[PDB]
Amino acid sequence: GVGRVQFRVRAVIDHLGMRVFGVFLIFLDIILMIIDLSLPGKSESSQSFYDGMALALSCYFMLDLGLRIFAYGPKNFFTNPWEVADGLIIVVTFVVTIFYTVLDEYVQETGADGLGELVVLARLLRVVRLARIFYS
Amino acid sequence: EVQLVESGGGLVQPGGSLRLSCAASGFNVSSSSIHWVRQAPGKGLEWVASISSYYGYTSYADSVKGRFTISADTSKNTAYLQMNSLRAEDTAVYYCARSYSWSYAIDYWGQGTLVTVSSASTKGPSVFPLAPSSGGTAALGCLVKDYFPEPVTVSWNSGALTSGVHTFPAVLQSSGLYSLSSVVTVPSSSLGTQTYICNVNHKPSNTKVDKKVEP
Amino acid sequence: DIQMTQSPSSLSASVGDRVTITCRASQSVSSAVAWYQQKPGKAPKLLIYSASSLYSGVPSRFSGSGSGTDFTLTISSLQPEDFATYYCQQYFYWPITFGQGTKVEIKRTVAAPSVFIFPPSDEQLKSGTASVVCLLNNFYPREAKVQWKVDNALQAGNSQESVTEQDSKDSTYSLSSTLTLSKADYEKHKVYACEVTHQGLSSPVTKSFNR
Ligand SMILES: CCCCCCCCCCCC[N+](C)(C)[O-]
Ligand SMILES: CCCCCCCCCCCC[N+](C)(C)[O-]
Ligand SMILES: CCCCCCCCCCCC[N+](C)(C)[O-]
Ligand SMILES: [Cl-]
Repeated sequence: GVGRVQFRVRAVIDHLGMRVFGVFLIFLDIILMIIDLSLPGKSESSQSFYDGMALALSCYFMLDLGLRIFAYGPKNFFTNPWEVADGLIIVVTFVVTIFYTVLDEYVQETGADGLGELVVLARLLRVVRLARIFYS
Repeated sequence: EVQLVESGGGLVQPGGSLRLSCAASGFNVSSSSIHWVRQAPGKGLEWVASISSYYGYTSYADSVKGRFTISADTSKNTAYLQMNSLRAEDTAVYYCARSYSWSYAIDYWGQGTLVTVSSASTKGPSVFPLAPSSGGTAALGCLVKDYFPEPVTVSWNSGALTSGVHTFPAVLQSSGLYSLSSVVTVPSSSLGTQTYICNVNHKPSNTKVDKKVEP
Repeated sequence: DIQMTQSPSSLSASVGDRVTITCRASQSVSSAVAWYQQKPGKAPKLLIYSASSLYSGVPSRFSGSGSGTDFTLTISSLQPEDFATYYCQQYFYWPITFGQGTKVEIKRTVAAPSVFIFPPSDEQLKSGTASVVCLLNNFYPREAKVQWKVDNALQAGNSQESVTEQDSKDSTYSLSSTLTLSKADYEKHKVYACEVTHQGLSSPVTKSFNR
């Protein structure tokens, strides 16, 4: 009753195949970003496509996170800094990406300033992600 | 306590050079963005340059690229605009301004410094009285005539008299020299009793004239 | 090279009126638009940042909104100190660009000018030139016509006008017209007059002097 499924999810989440394919998605996400930043004068149609692919990935990491929080339970997952870090990072990156790609008409209602720097911040956090993996 | 005090503007010949400076108080130039924005007389605003020292990041408008250079001395908390190969079209009020960083809105501007690019020579003004005619409200003033370049300041009674004062925008003329009037309305009963002096200051020519205006 | 197309280029409205200024960005800039108020001879001041956030200490009468690439500054209760030029600005792309500005004039009740004429001083006459000044003081609206006459001959081509900006308390203007003559032409004539036409004057007023 709960702790059971919370066990099957980990029996998948833990696995090397999903530990690695999630690592492969991180490289993919960065590669994407480089291409996106290197193509001169791409149309809005093309931009929507690269924005779509960044959001797709960002959403995946959001689910992965919502299970590693569900698979060890909130209380237990929260304690490890090397995990809360990674999760915070995932969220921040997702919020930036969601507004960039989907909710931009409504960005003024956040009252946020320094949009350009928040975007740059979010791109760097995707690289910082691997700087946690490197210790493992 | 935020302040931006700019200096270094003035008359310069086409091809010549000028260095403006912006003294910052109340925040660190080293971690903020500094901007220069210019305004040609009777025109809009044109961004000229930016430095965000924290990123080793400067940026320029194409209209000044190669000729202007922006920089900062973090120890003096001061920014600089080096301006070379100046042209007629570079004539403007140059404002220093700051934002929290490069992707943030500019939130404070200094009062700016006027840059005049011209081959014409500096010339001090002649000052002439506009004497009052013969309760009651009288008008009197002074006419500040034949000067270059802008701009002249006029005060009345060393600044003590401000109420009823209108100092008019300079007009150009055919000579290529400016001319203006400053007028004040006073109680006609004060004439003969109260002394009225216009204090004219034309910095470019180091001219300082005080004119007693009387019936 | 983002173009900010701002309209109207100028407007005139009464105290208490709702005023709207529109800016259209040539392409999307997210919410990186700021609005600035520049009063005459002063540096601009920030009113609104991020399209719709009010900058600290600015009166709430100023609000910003946007829809897509369309940006609106609204002054919802025009105050007489609101006479100024307003500029939108995008700061999302390099280079930062401004709209051409909107000149806001405060509409008040008609006030006729007080008219004063000043003969040239003797001091100036030693220089060989004679400036004759006509002063129109504290009137509204801004439109006014000054006509110089010298012994009833109507002068053309030898005068220059200058107008102050709108006062910030009483919202009026003042105007100065200078007639310029050689000393020789000045001393060939007796009657010097300026005739002022203005809405607040039921018929044109003349001030004159002799010599
Ligand atoms: C909580 C605020 C999150 C905002 C994150 C920054 C999003 C800025 C993206 C704007 C993109 C504008 N444009 C034209 C490229 O679509
Ligand atoms: C994302 C961090 C920035 C926080 C901005 C302030 C949050 C409150 C959002 C409501 C803002 C209201 N308004 C009218 C300025 O948009
Ligand atoms: C050189 C590293 C900077 C990467 C950008 C970090 C996100 C920008 C956050 C705003 C901070 C502005 N600053 C530098 C004045 O602190
Ligand atoms: Cl208010």
